[PDB]
Amino acid sequence: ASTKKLSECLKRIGDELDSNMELQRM
Amino acid sequence: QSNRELVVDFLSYKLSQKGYSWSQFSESEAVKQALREAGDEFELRYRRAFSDLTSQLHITPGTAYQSFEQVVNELFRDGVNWGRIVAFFSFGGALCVESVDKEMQVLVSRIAAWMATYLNDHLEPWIQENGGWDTFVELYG
Repeated sequence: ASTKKLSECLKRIGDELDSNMELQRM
Repeated sequence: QSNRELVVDFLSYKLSQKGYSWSQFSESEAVKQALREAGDEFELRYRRAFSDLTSQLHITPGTAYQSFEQVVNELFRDGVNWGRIVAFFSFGGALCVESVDKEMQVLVSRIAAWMATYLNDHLEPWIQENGGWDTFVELYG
């Protein structure tokens, strides 16, 4: 349950970073 | 193979940033540099989250691997992207650093090994299907 919160956090952050690097690519 | 070297490179870098030496626990250069830099950016923009990343895992040598495995499976359960890969390396880094802080030095080499194996079996297929690492360097370098 503490492993879920961490990876949920990890997923949220990485997806955002990845979002931005996509906006730049345009 | 070069995946193992990637893993050791990033982990060395993160360990070196906290005054620890990899040596105490054991082109393609454009890929390393980019990964180092992406990881730095990650840790900066999410400094708060990262200050206390792995505390709540209560890492021990007995539970280490299972904590690691649970986190990585969840992280990639519904797919891969480059940012999630970066989260993966950054996660691995936090894990190593905590090990040493907590005087669980033995874990560093194991963690390195786990990441290397996870990378080879679970991520590299996506990576090739998505341009290889040279694409990463293009997008994140």
